[PDB]
Amino acid sequence: MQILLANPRGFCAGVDRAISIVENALAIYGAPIYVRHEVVHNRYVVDSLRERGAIFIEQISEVPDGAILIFSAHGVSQAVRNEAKSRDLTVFDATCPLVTKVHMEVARASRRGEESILIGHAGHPEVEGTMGQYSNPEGGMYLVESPDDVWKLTVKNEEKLSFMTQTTLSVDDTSDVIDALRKRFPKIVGPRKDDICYATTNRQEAVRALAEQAEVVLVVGSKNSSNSNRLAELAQRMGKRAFLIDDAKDIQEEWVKEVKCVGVTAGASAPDILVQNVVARLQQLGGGEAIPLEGREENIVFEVPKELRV
Amino acid sequence: MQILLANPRGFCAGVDRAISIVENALAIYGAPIYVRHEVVHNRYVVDSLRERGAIFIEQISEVPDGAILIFSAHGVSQAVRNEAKSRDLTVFDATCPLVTKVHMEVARASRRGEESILIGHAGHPEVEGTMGQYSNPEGGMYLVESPDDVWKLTVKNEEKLSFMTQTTLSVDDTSDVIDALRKRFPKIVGPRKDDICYATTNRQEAVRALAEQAEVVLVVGSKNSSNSNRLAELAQRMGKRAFLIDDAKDIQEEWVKEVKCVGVTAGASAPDILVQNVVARLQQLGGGEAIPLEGREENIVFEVPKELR
Ligand SMILES: CC(CO)CCOP(=O)(O)OP(=O)(O)O
Ligand SMILES: CC(CO)CCOP(=O)(O)OP(=O)(O)O
Ligand code: SF4
Ligand code: SF4
Repeated sequence: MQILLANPRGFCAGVDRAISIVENALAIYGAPIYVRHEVVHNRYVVDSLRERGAIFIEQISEVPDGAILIFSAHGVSQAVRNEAKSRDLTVFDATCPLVTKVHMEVARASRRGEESILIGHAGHPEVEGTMGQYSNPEGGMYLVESPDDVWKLTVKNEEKLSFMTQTTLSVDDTSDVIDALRKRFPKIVGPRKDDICYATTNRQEAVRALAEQAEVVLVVGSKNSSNSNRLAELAQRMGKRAFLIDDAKDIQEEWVKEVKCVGVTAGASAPDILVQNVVARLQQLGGGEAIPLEGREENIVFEVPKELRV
Repeated sequence: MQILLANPRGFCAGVDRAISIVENALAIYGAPIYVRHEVVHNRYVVDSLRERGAIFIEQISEVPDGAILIFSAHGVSQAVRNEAKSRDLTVFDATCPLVTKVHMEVARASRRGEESILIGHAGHPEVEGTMGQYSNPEGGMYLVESPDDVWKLTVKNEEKLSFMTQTTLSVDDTSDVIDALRKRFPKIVGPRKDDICYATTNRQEAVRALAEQAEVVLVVGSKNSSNSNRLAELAQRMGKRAFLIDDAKDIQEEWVKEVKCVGVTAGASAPDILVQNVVARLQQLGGGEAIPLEGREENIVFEVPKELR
């Protein structure tokens, strides 16, 4: 059985930074270090940080005065940020810069009292945070998840409209939504394409090339990871059997029995060691040496704040 | 005399990457290493690289077959790139990712035969490289440097128009140009704001804060550095005397005599050691300890290609 590895895969610049922010805070200040919501959506990472003293909380009110608090890479609303600022706490913002970029545009629109439309999935922490950057009653902030949502959306002044997007969406599906938005609101303004980050675009591109060769595609990632789910869905929609797994232990013999070519990739929040273990498991299941596919080279890095340098 | 230092200042992610690309290529393949155009617009850096064996040229003709060629951080046209590929040359691209981003948009408009307008300064290498990404005769690629240029521009089809900008422009001036573009061509499409990079925006914001405190501003940067010139220009427009200098030796006493507050900053292509030397000179001229102003923390880094690490 041939094992192919998607490229790129795994850790993105934002996730590497966020994890290091927590690890260094713990290394420099010791336990406990409080973190608002999972720093990244990966159970292995979250379990590891908890084992080292990190305490994940739901609300800032749970954090004691004088403590160190970290905001997750997905971002937080202005209400959350301001609350933490008024508190006697040392705060480190692990929000990815690529998410912060979208936040600033939303705050700008709210400032001008002009309505904005966010393309994203309700309930996701990044959506909560981005929608949370808008607070002008005279304007408006709306969420759409599909063309159907656009088709039924009502706006106060479509003459002054702008749109933004979640950073981990399906490139193809988002294209459909944008097309619907421009047909419905011809004067709507936005970025050249969307706010889907380089990492999401690249990983979906890479899994597309992977799915063309592999019969089965394994995507290392947690159930609550948006970008990881998109990787698995893309493969499935291409007609291949795809599985979203947290680690090698989740692999069932039945999945790869008689399979001649199995592909493996990982969401932006999944550590490379998980992939290494998956490869090891597949090999004892008949797989050979893992073959990395040729892929677009990524060179972006986001440094942790100077204070947390180690 | 009080010495203030702007923040951020100096090296950006693209410049640091580009210089490392040349340094690494010299260590790996040895001299000589050909580089198309000054890797970054800084005399000190360029002079030093010549030392280690780097040879800077403007045309691919100047480069012998079998040689290693590196494109500068400013970028190159498709014509140059293809001319280099048609030759038996080993190529490494030090173009900054933020410049490449603009290139890709121009190529897209070219492939669709749809016109594009670039806001920038004629003759600059980045402008030549970006304009050089357009090759479809059906459409068009036009350069505008001011609102007046916009007022006199006519296109084939303004219903399918888009714009891009140089990465090192004056934030304020570019705003004026875009306002003109939108009034002239109401259906024009572009980014949310412009293509001016984070480094340029941050250094201009920082020099603005520096100038509101300093009577005189010294900008460390070479004459041909676009972004560096914009820093001195900004301070000057604020009514302060500002000088663009390559090093401490260029400082003329009269500039800071009896001056109570002098500010120092550096363009994106100027090494920190130059700033340290400038501060040292100001101190022997009566200045005290250099005080860093509070500023936007930058955290972006661009890695060199694995092939050169
Ligand atoms: C922090 C982000 C959002 O940009 C992505 C990184 O991966 P996850 O940690 O799994 O987050 P998401 O579920 O939003 O893809
Ligand atoms: C490579 C660029 C253009 O993005 C900027 C870095 O600074 P310089 O090397 O001085 O180049 P420029 O004159 O274009 O500002
Ligand atoms: S997936 Fe994209 S936006 Fe989200 S942390 Fe990673 S790099 Fe940043
Ligand atoms: S000034 Fe901006 S675009 Fe030019 S090299 Fe630096 S970071 Fe890149």
